[PDB]
Amino acid sequence: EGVEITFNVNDYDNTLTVYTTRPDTFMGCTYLAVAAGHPLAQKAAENNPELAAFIDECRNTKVAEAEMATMEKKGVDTGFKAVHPLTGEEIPVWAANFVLMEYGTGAVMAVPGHDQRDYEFASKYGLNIKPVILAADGSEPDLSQQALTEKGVLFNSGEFNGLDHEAAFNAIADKLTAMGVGERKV
Repeated sequence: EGVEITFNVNDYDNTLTVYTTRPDTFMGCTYLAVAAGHPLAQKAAENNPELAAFIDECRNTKVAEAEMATMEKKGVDTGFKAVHPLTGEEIPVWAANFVLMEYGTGAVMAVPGHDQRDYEFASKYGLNIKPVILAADGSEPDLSQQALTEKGVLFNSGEFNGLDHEAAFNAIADKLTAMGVGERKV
């Protein structure tokens, strides 16, 4: 089971939609990443020559999902800001080479504290790494070297603090659904 989540973007006529099987980590989302070929990336390329160059480079490189663990991850800040719907804070939207258009929306929500691929991209570009899952012994996670991917009790997640994995999964999915910006997928 998973959740589709929709974000509004400042100064942009459309929304961004993301799919996640880890909605329990949602309060740790610190940026969004879109494919080189995403409409928002092309829109931003109009007033950004670095992005234009990045997009052309990605055009040549066909990256396969399964070969990505091995590939050099690359991205460019689009300068667009998405609003995190539960937090109300602006987060940057990056174009990245590892996000594809073929399967899915061409946009991902990044949680570098709790997703290893996200951790590596955020470390490389100096993006925020925000912890929202406690280590299994109940301590703050050690994020100094890598992401903590184990399901656990939430902290630093406002109203969802103290909830275990299944409770948090459901509570955040329900919150987003009631707000009209989330949809559970079978």
